Amino acid sequence: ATFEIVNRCSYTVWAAASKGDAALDAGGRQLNSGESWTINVEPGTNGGKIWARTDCYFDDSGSGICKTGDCGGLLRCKRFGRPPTTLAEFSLNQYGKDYIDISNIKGFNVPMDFSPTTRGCRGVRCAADIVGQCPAKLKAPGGGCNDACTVFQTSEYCCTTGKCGPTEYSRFFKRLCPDAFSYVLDKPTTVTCPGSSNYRVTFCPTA
Repeated sequence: ATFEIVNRCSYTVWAAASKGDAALDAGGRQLNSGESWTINVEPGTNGGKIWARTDCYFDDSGSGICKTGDCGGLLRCKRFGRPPTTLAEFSLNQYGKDYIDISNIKGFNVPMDFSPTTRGCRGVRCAADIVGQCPAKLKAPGGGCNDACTVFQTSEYCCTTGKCGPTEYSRFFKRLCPDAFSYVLDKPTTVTCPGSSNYRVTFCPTA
């Protein structure tokens, strides 16, 4: 499957792509404002994620730091990033279908659109000003808006018993972005696409 990753933000982002225990394609790349990066994701990939990282510094070996979404200090991510991270999530070729979603379960840093470039399904978007409106206790100093689990580490926010309800914090994310997951047991906003669809992830689709 092909993913085109487009940075429409006025600022540089460092895109990342991983399935948690391995990079997808190169795993990461700098995207200046307007740049597009095309990657190839193996069919059958389960639990892949794409996200943006902000305010990164990397040396020549590809080692450094980002203020959001850092994946163990690497330019080319092999593992998932540090919250807060708006997440494009996908599982491909699962019994003939692709499944895609956007999630705020790990917080929000950059607005995102996640759409097929092939026919058969619709895209999803979270493009509200979540950082600007972020509740005081969820604000991340390095930028972004943390989820409540990351901040408070309770069974209720993290849903660690498999039983939890919505919270004042999850409802904030859900109000601003109804089409993204706001907590673990949120009513699913997953979109079903034909197996082997292709996609575009656009950072700052509006702004």
